[PDB]
Amino acid sequence: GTTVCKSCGMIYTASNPEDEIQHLQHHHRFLEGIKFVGWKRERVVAEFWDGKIVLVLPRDPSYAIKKVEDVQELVDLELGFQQTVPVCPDKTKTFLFIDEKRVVGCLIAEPIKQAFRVLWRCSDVPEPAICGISRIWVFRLKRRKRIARRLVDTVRNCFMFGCFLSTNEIAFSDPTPDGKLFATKYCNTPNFLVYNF
Ligand SMILES: CC(C)(COP(=O)(O)OP(=O)(O)OC[C@H]1O[C@@H](n2cnc3c(N)ncnc32)[C@H](O)[C@@H]1OP(=O)(O)O)[C@@H](O)C(=O)NCCC(=O)NCCS
Ligand SMILES: [Zn+2]
Repeated sequence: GTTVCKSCGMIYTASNPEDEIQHLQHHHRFLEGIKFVGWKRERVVAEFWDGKIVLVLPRDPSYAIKKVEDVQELVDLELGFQQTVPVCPDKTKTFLFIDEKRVVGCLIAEPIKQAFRVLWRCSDVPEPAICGISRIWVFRLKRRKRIARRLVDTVRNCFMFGCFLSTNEIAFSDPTPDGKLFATKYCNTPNFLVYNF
């Protein structure tokens, strides 16, 4: 693909009439999915020079829940498979990284009671853990800009508000190769915690 759309990330050949119409339609579906405009209430939990993180809590309004689900449909398409869903959808906390009225990062966190050290295989010895990182995604063109690091930072101070969770209290659900490279660095160990492995 000779052309990269800076706004939806699609890679395609602008010279091709098939491609330009298909990009037009992909571009529309994508920007609708990540657009972040007109929430009556935003629970802003962290502010940065290049964006902010908004927290969506259980029993928040329909429009917030729907926005999370729209983003998750795009992540499902990008991954190409159904990642293990949260056990109880009404206990999850969702963190959205917003930049220029767009969702460019999403972290879904769920309560867990145990996790397992990874060696890929993992140990059969359960370790007590508090917070399961059930989903983590950053828009492709915004990667390697610390968005995922800041989302996990924010989970560590918001998931159990009033305490700062250690990297021994968070675990990563069923990590992808990208997730494994991220978690190894974030946790400063190749033997971080996982669940749904
Ligand atoms: C995994 C993911 C969320 C990381 O998001 P990100 O915002 O780019 O990550 P960060 O910028 O916070 O990365 C922090 C460190 O993690 C490491 N890291 C992150 N992503 C990496 C990658 N694709 N390859 C190697 N190292 C990587 C780097 O050490 C990075 O530090 P550096 O940029 O200073 O070198 C992102 O790659 C993604 O969304 N991938 C597609 C969806 C996916 O697979 N999610 C994981 C499911 S477990
Ligand atoms: Zn586009």
